[PDB]
Amino acid sequence: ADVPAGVQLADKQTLVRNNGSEVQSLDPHKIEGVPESNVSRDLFEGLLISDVEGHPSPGVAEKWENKDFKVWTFHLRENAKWSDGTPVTAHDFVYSWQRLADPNTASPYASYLQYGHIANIDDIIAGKKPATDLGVKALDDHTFEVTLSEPVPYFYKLLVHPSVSPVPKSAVEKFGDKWTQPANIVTNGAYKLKNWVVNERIVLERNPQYWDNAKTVINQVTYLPISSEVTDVNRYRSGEIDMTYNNMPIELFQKLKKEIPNEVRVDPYLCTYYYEINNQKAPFNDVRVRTALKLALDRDIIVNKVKNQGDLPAYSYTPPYTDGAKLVEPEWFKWSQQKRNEEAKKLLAEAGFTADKPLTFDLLYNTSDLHKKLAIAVASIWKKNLGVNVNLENQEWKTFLDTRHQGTFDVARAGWCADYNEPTSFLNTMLSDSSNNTAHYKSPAFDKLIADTLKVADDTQRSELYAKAEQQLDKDSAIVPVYYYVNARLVKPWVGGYTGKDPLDNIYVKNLYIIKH
Ligand SMILES: N[C@@H](CCCC[NH3+])C(=O)N[C@@H](CCCC[NH3+])C(=O)O
Ligand code: IUM
Ligand code: IUM
Ligand code: IUM
Ligand code: IUM
Ligand code: IUM
Ligand code: IUM
Ligand code: IUM
Repeated sequence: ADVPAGVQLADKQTLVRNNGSEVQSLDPHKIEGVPESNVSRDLFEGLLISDVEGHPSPGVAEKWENKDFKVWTFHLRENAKWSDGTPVTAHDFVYSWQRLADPNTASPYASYLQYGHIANIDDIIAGKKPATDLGVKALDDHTFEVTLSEPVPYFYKLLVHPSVSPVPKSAVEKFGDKWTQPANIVTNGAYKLKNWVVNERIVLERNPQYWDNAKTVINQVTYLPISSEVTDVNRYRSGEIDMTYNNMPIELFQKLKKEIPNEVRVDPYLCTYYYEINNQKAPFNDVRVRTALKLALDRDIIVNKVKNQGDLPAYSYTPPYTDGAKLVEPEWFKWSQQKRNEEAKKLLAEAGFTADKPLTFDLLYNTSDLHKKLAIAVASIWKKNLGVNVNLENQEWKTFLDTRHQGTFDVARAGWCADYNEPTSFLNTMLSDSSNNTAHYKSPAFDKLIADTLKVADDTQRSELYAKAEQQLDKDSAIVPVYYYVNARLVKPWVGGYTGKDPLDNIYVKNLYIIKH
């Protein structure tokens, strides 16, 4: 943290943040969501980290170089240490990326190594080669070298993600799946795990061995698992919570902006809200059915009438303001909603549905007041505009992600937030074989368009191919785009250090401080 001259600090430097739900895990190779990544950034530190404005910056690596965008060499700082006092070395990174790649780990982010194109990843994921064949090596204790199968100019931008953070081999091997318990865990970020009570709280405390510990100010941070956005706001205003989660309640948001405007933070955010269709299950394997659902949803009503928080109506998966995005707005987005409705009813009529034998299916969402209200509105709109019936179902966060990976569903609420600011952070998740692909979408034409983006050494061709890939996804109606997010949350006046400028929202509690009050 960089405390401004003249600022008076509180005697007690403690922070309480709401985290939306109970995390899937604290193991960097077993996580996939926002709540999980929020705690991971405080505990495990990879090669690079985001600074307070979101720029890729030095983490364990203090400097790095590349040869032809294919061989990347990272120089690790000599004083990087784990919470037990042992040095962080290049051997820790070799072990960790191999564990991520190994199919026996079954990481939801195994494909992150495919996105960065590390040598031999496809064969390792398929079981044809051992994980020790991965294109990474330690040249010495402080030098980590990565080899790619093709030139990737933006490779270093990927390295702030939790999936490529180091894990402690000795704890993993001795305790197996219990390595993350407080008595066994070892961490290398600014904080250490103090307490963990499932469905109550996660408490972290300063790690005195962290290399940049002299600049850390907050001594303790608590993360809570509150899924009701109303309850989060209530406990913030009562004084218990210093920072809410970034999901705001429809019941109170308008009033909050009038009552405490300076505490209501609303900033740009690279995420898309959509309804994920299970593309491999009838009758959702029929493009006429997917297209009807996509067109019949009224984005103006949802965005401006129901939520009214500043989100923008969506027509694509990748947000149009992503660095490198130059997307073409589909002609169906320009029509009236009436014209969209007629096209949708005609398509369902062609697919065999009638008044006596309508289309009926499930709409799954993760427990939340906001997602429930949005799903109710969508159900009503689809009933009125298209004559379809839906059954809403809620599931806890960890269970919800598992259901989507299994294909245990019909249609599901969904969000995707960028891991790095480049269109492939989104597009790579729709590749036929991606570990992040919960749409269960497989298109040879889509896969080829993305493969061609790193076969050219040019950005205009690259951006044009990304636009064509979005057109292919839209043509097939793989998903139902709803809105591009704004990042809305409440932050007390005494919490310093949060700029609102990072469009990925990669906060580190080591950068915050409590002003005397
Ligand atoms: N990109 C993921 C994490 C973003 C925080 C780290 N930058 C993300 O959006 N995860 C999703 C769940 C993934 C579902 C699989 N398709 C989320 O948190 O909703
Ligand atoms: O000194 U007093 O919260
Ligand atoms: O690396 U260039 O355009
Ligand atoms: O590698 U360039 O802007
Ligand atoms: O900031 U740019 O590619
Ligand atoms: O409808 U049903 O699974
Ligand atoms: O609090 U209510 O729906
Ligand atoms: O909490 U008083 O000064």
